[PDB]
Amino acid sequence: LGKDHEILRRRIENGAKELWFFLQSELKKLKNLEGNELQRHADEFLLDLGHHERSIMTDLYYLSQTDGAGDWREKEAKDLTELVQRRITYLQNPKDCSKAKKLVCNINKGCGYGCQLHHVVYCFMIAYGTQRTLILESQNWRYATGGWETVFRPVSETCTDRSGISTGHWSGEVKDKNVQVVELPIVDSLHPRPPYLPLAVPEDLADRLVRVHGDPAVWWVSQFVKYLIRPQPWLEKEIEEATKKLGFKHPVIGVHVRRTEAAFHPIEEYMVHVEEHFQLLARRMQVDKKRVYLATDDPSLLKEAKTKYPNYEFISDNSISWSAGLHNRYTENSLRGVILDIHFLSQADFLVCTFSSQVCRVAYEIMQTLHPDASANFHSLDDIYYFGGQNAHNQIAIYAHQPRTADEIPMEPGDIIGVAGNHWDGYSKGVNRKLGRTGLYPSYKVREKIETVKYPTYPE
Amino acid sequence: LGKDHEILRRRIENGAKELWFFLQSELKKLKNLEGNELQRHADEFLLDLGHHERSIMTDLYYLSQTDGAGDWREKEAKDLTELVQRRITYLQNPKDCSKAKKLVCNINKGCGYGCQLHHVVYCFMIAYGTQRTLILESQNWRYATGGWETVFRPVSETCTDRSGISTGHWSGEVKDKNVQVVELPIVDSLHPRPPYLPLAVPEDLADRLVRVHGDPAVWWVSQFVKYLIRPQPWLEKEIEEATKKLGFKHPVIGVHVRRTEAAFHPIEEYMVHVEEHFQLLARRMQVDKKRVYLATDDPSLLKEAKTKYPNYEFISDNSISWSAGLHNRYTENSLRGVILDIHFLSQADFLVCTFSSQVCRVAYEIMQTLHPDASANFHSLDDIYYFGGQNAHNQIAIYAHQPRTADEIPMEPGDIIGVAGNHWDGYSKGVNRKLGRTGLYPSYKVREKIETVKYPTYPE
Repeated sequence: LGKDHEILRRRIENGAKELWFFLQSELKKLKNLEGNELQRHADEFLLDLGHHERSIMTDLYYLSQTDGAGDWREKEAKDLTELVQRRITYLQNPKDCSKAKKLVCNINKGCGYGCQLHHVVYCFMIAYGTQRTLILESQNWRYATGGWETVFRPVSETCTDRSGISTGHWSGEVKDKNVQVVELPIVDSLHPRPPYLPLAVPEDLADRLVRVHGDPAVWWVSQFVKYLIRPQPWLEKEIEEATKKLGFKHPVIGVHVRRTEAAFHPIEEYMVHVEEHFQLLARRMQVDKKRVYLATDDPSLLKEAKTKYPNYEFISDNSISWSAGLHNRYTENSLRGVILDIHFLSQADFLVCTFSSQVCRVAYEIMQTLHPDASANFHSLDDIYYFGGQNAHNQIAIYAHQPRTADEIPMEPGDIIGVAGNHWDGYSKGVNRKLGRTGLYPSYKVREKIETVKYPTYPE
Repeated sequence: LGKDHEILRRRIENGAKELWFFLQSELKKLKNLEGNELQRHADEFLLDLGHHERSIMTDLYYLSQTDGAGDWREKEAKDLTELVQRRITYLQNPKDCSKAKKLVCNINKGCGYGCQLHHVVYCFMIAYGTQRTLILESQNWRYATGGWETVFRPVSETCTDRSGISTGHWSGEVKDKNVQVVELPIVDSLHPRPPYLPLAVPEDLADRLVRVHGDPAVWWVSQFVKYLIRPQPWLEKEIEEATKKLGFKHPVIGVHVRRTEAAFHPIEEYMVHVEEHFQLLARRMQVDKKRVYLATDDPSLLKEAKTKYPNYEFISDNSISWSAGLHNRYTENSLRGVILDIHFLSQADFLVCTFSSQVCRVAYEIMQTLHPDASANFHSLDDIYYFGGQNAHNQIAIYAHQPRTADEIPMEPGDIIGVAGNHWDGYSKGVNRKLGRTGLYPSYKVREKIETVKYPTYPE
């Protein structure tokens, strides 16, 4: 047992006791207060709780690193990656291309860059699940006409061709048992659905993942994003100098505002969490200058942000073409900015965005491959992580709830709870499957139900 | 790295995030509320926070046991005990009694049972520190006239005699270098003070202790209480049947009310913490019937308690003499009840009392020898643990404080803070030694400064 581990463990425990004492004390003061006075007292109270909880989180952070835990987690994540990539790399590059089981994916889905990327990932997952080499059809692609491989490595080194002895539309793995080249439609209408969809995870990989990762579901998706998104050497060198040119430097927080009464929306709502996290980082390292990478479809916002937060240094893709003239010929450059935004977002120490946005989900999924466990490394102003087309996202009720209003669901330990969302206010919304009722419950009383599937193992 | 360890660690971390979300949310609701309505909302809020923090504490508890941590802690505590006791046992029983370095302690100090017991412990600590066999003078002892050894084992098996070639009053270890039998006065006036006092701890034992124990200071004191308090076989058998007769059965909470505007005092104030802990225990085991051992100098209270808390089963030393008539001749039986109260208190799963009370401090010190780490296993309505005559109890400021009123002290990380007390409300009172100022600070912003002394090691 580690010295620091036990010190940290008790300081966490005593930090929460102290918090709880301070809580009931100052809460009993608030009961005897009147408008004006009650205001000042509640904000000071909040101020003070802020720092207090930050001290608990900081201890939890230190605890996650002590007996070489940090190093172990790093070697173990690095490990599972090298593993899953080898497996992918294997499947992708067979010897006899002409005779190899294939699954065919078409890129040009009627939707934005992130949306298409996920469609490939989705084809990719099912390929891997079904033991077929992914073949990627990217001809006349809105972003780079000239093919996917004008921007990123080919998805194969030894089998990029569509051909084969027979060719069906997807009709179920067992039925296509014997079709050498299956053609896969978009998820939206896929009408024998295969088990290989999010948010499940390979049965053979689960123990290891749960041990290393806050959300194996996203970690799994991120393996396919990882393989795909390998850059052509020109893309690499453009990234490096945009890094230089824009000044992008750690520590940085990614903010992504997807635009055109209401509020999960105005800039302040984003910057609330940026400040909180920056405060938190300041407990464990010196923050020289507070850095944000702002990604928006709105040029008016970067001027406003700089005004409202003169504390903060904002950094943005302002670039009006690639670094070398040559390259604007490769890409129809709404794509330049999207590649760079996603890059720099995924690269940041923390990410504040709106998960209902494809782009932000890509940034987060990439992020997962940049650290041992960056599952908790975001704040989204609406959705929890999801993947378009996933099977139902289910939770397990861990403690009893008795509703205090009828807008809330009851539950019992064990209850399967279909979660629609978290409200970032102590409450989540979802369905009590046992009861066929939908309402609020407190987010703490429930626990993530991890889904697994018997994927092919590929022993090489 | 353990599977459960990492699950628990993240659930602790996510439990506090959820708490913090719920906090700022419901706190912003409270700002817009008016008397009547504001009341109901604050109490429901408190109700709900209660359970929420209990879920965090319960996880911390489970975390303290996972990768065999519980077993390890148990073997390691058991170990240090066997060690320190061997060392004590050695020193206490030399071969040549007539020629052995001795230190002489007189029991009949002008104060109650606990008070005298600590005086012995104090002589005992200094004996051990100075490499002298403790000789205990207990002739005409208010509690058992006939000697200490009428109730407890002799403090030695082979050297109970006062004699020797020379005999001084304590005058400093280096000066008494050569006096074979030193005579030690009460602490209150001890005028070359030796390093061997609470709340310091043996330098050779510290790493191990901090690893295993929430408060090595009390653990250390408890080693001497342990050796002392070994019972004569008759005492043992009386305890066993009083256990039977009174129904004393786990789980039980010790409550001790030392009596004869104000309130750290009425029974409700005690039972608030009893309920809270019972609630907490109910998260990790089934509570059949909620059991309290009430120890009071007030016979009117046991009737009242039973009335006010019909939920609870109360258990008390009602006995009007020992089990076997014979034994009332051994002891002047204000002592029967004190031995039993202390016993049953020290034996409980949790202890609510008033630390300004000698008896309760003995119960707590004994408790430390009944489990791997029961340092956090109490709630005192006034003092923190102390030992009468200890050197100054010092803390180290761990985070910055800027005072919001002038009744509060500022501090900087590093500041040595002489702690007078904790107010059990998020705040502690003490002195900023750097600043020679005394006021309140938040209990979380500071950290226990562990004191160590180069004790004799006794390699046997």
